[PDB]
Amino acid sequence: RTRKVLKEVRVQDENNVCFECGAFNPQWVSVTYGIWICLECSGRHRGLGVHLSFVRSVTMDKWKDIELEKMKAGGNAKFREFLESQEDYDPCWSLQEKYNSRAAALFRDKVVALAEGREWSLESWTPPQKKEMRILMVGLDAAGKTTILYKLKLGEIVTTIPTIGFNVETVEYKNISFTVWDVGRPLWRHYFQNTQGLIFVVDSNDRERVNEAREELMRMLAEDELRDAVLLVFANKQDLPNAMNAAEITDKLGLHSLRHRNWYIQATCATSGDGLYEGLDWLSNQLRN
Amino acid sequence: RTRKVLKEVRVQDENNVCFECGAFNPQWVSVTYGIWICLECSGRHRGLGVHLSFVRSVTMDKWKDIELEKMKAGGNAKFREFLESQEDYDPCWSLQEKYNSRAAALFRDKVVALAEGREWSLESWTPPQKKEMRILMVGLDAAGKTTILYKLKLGEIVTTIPTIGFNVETVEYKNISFTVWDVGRPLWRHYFQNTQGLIFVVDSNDRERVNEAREELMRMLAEDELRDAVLLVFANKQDLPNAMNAAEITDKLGLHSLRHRNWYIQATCATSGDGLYEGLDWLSNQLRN
Ligand SMILES: Nc1nc2c(ncn2[C@@H]2O[C@H](COP(=O)(O)OP(=O)(O)O)[C@@H](O)[C@H]2O)c(=O)[nH]1
Ligand SMILES: Nc1nc2c(ncn2[C@@H]2O[C@H](COP(=O)(O)OP(=O)(O)O)[C@@H](O)[C@H]2O)c(=O)[nH]1
Ligand SMILES: [Zn+2]
Ligand SMILES: [Zn+2]
Repeated sequence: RTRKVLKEVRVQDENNVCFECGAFNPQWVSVTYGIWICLECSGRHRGLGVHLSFVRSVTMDKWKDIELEKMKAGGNAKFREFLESQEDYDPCWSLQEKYNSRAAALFRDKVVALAEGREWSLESWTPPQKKEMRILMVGLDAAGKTTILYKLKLGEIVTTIPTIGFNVETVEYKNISFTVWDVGRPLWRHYFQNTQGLIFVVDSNDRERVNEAREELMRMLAEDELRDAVLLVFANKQDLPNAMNAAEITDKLGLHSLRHRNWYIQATCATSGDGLYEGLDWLSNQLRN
Repeated sequence: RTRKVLKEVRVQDENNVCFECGAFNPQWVSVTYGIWICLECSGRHRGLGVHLSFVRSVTMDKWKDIELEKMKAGGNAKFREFLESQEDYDPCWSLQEKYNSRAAALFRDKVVALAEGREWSLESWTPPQKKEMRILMVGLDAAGKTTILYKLKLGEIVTTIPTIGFNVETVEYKNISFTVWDVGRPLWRHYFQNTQGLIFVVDSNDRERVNEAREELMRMLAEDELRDAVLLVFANKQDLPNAMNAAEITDKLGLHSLRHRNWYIQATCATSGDGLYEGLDWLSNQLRN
């Protein structure tokens, strides 16, 4: 019964790709929403709690008829389209707050109702809660941000395209969220709301584009929602022979002209990881205040 | 305080490698035993329970002096050497039973005692509990077992060398454990104890070594601890043009001569995954009995 049913269900909606990360052919599910997730995302999902997400294996696990009925009632496109048609919806939600949301609680109930063969009413929940926060890691392309993100070893790197041209790489651990994108525009503001820290990555060896990076950092610091954000500058690629030193970059970026902002420049090499943890400890400590 | 201390501690013991999988430079720990684990293993470890394993990030997390004192008291080689000097020790333990063990409960307590600056007495625990079981996946080298193991998408593939020459690849989900090694000898018996199912993978296109595979399968079926194990034969690489059909392999292996044993031959292609789930469903259903 199970196999025939699951094989039939994955052919429907956008069930052939992971609901969270887009990874092809997910062999895991969250019965709770009838959604299909990859093995990596299934791990993140187990952490949410059995009440919030009931994770099962498509390969081998104990199945109940109600659980298969829930899979039929749910769906990847269904949950996506439902969430998108909600007041409380945030496309910048971290996994933790996406599942703590009222829009999630409603679909949980719709899935439960339709699996029981009941008619469901949208007309007939207090979400739980420093608090949920973002660490924005931006700079020009080729600065070494993906390298830094990977080196952190804090989790799975999730690529998202919320809009055309806009490529977002994101990592999550508990309430901390590291968001990465290239600079050099209105959807960015949504990410700024929770931003407590701004990491500006500069290629210390790219002498040509140093003024472009300075223009972009100033454009960022001019943002109203970023006012109280702590700034960490990673003067990266210090390993290179003709690279500018941290004292040179501090000048070329005009960091000493900044007032009413905790800032710190850190000379790093992202490929070796030298300076990455020292720069991060500073930020982590500033964020503790 | 935290950083200086952790940097100092990883230089000690075999802390530069993951305690479970051997992956280089682990950026996660289990404070509970003062052990260093990779991000993938940290996920498996979180699942064990906060009482059994308290998982923290070396990159960024909330640290207490006692937690750092626990890291000092514990260690990768310390926990390994302690476990190895115990009566209840099993090198074939699944993560779940390794941490449910009395030898684990004792080291938890030694770590707690020494971190508190107390003297510890080895002289001064009921482990919890179908039950814990193994699915043995063997065959000749190049049969396509690593391919099958990976395709299952049931978890992290963990390579272990319990003895010289003996290479073991293992995957775990809840109580089910998939153990893989090449055939073609006395440490094998330890793995047989929990074995409920035996998967014999044969390269359907290797006409030269088909009799070698038959000799090895019969050698296996002659094992006393494997008597009641259900046998699934994967006649793999059926995609190849000059491959032998399942009816040909059933004969060449002498499967119809077998009595008092549930057996099933499944024609598969591991690279595409065709037949892998159908063959597994049969086993999973037989194991339900
Ligand atoms: N020499 C050197 N190369 C680096 C460093 N960091 C990144 N790279 C290289 O810079 C390029 C851009 O890295 P990437 O992380 O993809 O930059 P991103 O576009 O900001 O994400 C890749 O070739 C990197 O390996 C570094 O610290 N030193
Ligand atoms: N054509 C084909 N090649 C396969 C199949 N399964 C495995 N292979 C290839 O067989 C070789 C051995 O695979 P591997 O899983 O490492 O075999 P193992 O030594 O039993 O672990 C690799 O080149 C595989 O990609 C299959 O079903 N069809
Ligand atoms: Zn995923
Ligand atoms: Zn590991």
